[PDB]
Order: sequence, then structure tokens, then C-alpha cells
Amino acid sequence: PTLLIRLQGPLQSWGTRSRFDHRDTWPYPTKSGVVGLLAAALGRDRREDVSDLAALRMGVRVDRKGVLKVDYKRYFLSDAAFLVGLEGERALLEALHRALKNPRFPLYLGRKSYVPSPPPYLPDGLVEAPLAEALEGYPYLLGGKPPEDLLLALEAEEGRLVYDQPAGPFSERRFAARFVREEVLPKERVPEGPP
Repeated sequence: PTLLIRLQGPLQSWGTRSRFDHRDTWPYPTKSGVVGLLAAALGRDRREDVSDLAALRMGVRVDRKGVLKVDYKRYFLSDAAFLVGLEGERALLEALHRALKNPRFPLYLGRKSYVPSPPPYLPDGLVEAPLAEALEGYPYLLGGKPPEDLLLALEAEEGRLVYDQPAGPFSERRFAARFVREEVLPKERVPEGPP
């Protein structure tokens, strides 16, 4: 029902495309960034259609915000940890689940050489629940319970616009606006981690 992935590492960078400067970063993973990673895992050529991936409904749980720093110019998120969920058609999610375990192309957290640690694959990440519940109920990515309430950023029908919805093959760089709603997730909801 919902595929969960971990985006965690010493360095990450995420771009929207109301066109975005490659030297900037969004505060948490973007739909375009995540779909790019999914496509890499599947081994898709950049010219290939990604409408099936774009149709997935995405949510982000910010387990650890990480600190905004400069890489030498280039902004990045230091030591951030994100849980990302994707809800949609089962066969595709299962294919993605397998692809993430053994990615056909290297997975990077934004800029090539930002290596994930731990890897994005979560062995128990394919949850039979809709997006919000899947994200709410997954164990904290770091040890213990979250010490404070978490940010949850959900694809929605209303809210704030972000131009990160892949609307054609990545080679064309065609993106549309989607609404993302930011909510506060009570810390008591999240089971004790790590996964």
C-alpha cells in the first residue's frame, strides 16, 4: 500500500524546479528528487516516461531536520534524516521495493557523491496502510522515541505549492505544481526506533 524509504546521510541536497539553482537545497526531499532516485534504482534511462512514478502520492516525515551548511556556494543539509512514503499501485511499489534493495544505478542523496548512510532500502518498509498512517506508525529512524513532535509534509489537494511534480521524462525537465501540506505529528504516535 505504502512504500517507505529512508533518506539519511552526512550530506543531502534536494531540488524543486520552479526552476531551482543546483547550489540551493529544499529543507526536505522533493518529489522530483525522490522520483529521480526511484528511476535510478529501476535503471530507467532519463529519456523514459516516469508518469507511473509521478502518479505515486508522496509524504515526508522529518525525523531529524539536520543543519543547513555550505559545501565548497553549495548549500546542503548536514546529518538530516528523512522518512519518505509513496502510496500507489501495488505491483509498482513491489518492483520499487526490490529495486531499492539492489539498485540498478547508484543512489545519491541529491548531488552525485552524497552517499546515503544507511541505505534508502527499509526491509520492513512496504506497509499495508495508506500514506499518512504508514508514515505515522513507522519506528523513529534514530534510536528511541522522537524527543519532539515531527514535521510531516504530505502531498495534498490544497495547501502550499511546490513545483516538483515530474510531468514528463527527466531529460525534458518538465515539472508541475503540486500541493504539499505541512502537519505536526505528535511524538507519542511514533514507535521507538531504530528500524
